[PDB]
Amino acid sequence: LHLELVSTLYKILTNGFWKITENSIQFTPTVEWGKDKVHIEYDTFMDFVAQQYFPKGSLDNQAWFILDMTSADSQEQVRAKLNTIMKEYMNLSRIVSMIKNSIFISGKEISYENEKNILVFSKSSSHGQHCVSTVLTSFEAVCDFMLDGLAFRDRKTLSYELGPLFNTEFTKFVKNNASIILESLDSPLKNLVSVINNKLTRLVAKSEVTNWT
Amino acid sequence: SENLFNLSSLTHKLDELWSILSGFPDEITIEEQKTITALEMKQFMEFFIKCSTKFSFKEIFAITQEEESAQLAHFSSLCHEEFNKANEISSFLQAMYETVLDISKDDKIFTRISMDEKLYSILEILLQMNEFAYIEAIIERFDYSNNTQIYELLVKFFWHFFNNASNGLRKEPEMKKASQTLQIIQKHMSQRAGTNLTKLEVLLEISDKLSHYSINLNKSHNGARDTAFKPSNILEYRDCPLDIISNLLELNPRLYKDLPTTKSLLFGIYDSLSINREGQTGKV
Repeated sequence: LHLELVSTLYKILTNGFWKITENSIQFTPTVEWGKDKVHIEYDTFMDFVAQQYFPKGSLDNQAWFILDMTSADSQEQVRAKLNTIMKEYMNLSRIVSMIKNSIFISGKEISYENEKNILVFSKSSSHGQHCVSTVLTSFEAVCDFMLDGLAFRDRKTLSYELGPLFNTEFTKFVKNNASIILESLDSPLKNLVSVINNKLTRLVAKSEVTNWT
Repeated sequence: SENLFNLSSLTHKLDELWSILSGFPDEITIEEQKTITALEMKQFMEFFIKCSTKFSFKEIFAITQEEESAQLAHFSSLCHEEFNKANEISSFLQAMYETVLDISKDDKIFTRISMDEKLYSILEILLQMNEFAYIEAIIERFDYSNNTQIYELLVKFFWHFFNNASNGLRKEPEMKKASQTLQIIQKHMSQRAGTNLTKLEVLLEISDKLSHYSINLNKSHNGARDTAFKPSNILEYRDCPLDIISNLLELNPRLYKDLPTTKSLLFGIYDSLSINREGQTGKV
């Protein structure tokens, strides 16, 4: 039953609130799970699963839910599952990577359906100022998915993790591309980049992060 | 059989009836569809008198006529229990070599399962029995050196104990078990370990080493610092190794003077997790 319910949460996460493929990520805060389609809200759901299974956010391999378990095989089964929950959900590793090796790479574009709550990654072949606008729009879409696409704790974790990289990479990009951006006084590029800056500031704020500012 | 089960001096009656049966021919035709040959009945009585009487004769005929997985269920249950309530399991293993786990002929009870399954099972049990000498006693009584399934379950309980490790002390019972399993590997799966056994034993080495230091490498973005160090963390940190030694220097103020040791530590952690080093040894 331990395995059963934890696997249950596992497939709830991987097939419900989240679907993460190698070029897209959709989140939904609400899921109708099971043959009776009972309603579940992502927020308090993973709130309580975290409190229960991840005291102080870390894997509690000495806890009751693991320490009391007896059958060795199943024990490590459920161990690996809770580890995978931690990584993919308590840490969101796959998407973090996806982001980092996606953000500010030429040839990689990212769309965001806020209505679909889907950050889609894709290949691009635009050049120069066009691919600059493209990657700025893509990063801005990533920030859109941060703000309007994530939960408070989700956004918080993901900011905590990449906002340093966000800051430095977006900064250095703007710097290296200072020529084309300040080429014009009023441009959808400058408008958009000021949007991204304000949005990143609001990200620091809403996320309430201190490890990076 | 059900009637003469509940009698007195039962062992003597079993010896008597078995002495009677010993004169019986190879085959025997019996009354109707439920048919048991004299060799089948003989193996049944042999398992009764020598190995166990837990299952009824009808239960025995069932298991013979049951499904393979069901037979393995029954065998697993049976041995699992007998091991708990025998005085010296070795006796029971000999009994298994004698009636059920004999190769000199096929088993007429567990006609649905091979020796290998049964051995695998009693092995896992033995492990749950934390019984080790028997493991290797077995493996070379039946010559499973570098055998797949035994190696696998070894690795399995290995990673199990490893994932049970809260600290890194040699004197730890869990790590004692792990050391003994690795000894099993060393003695018997030499052809089935490549260098990996090396990685495991340097793993234990580095674990004992760090067990003489203080480490709080636990990236808790809610700020949890009340954390001891579990070995498997390194697997997690597989891609951020020097962060480990960094926290070490962060938390062990004199280890900075100890370039060669720390160096060997990185090297061992690398080699343990098969961390590629494409001449970047200079880098790291």
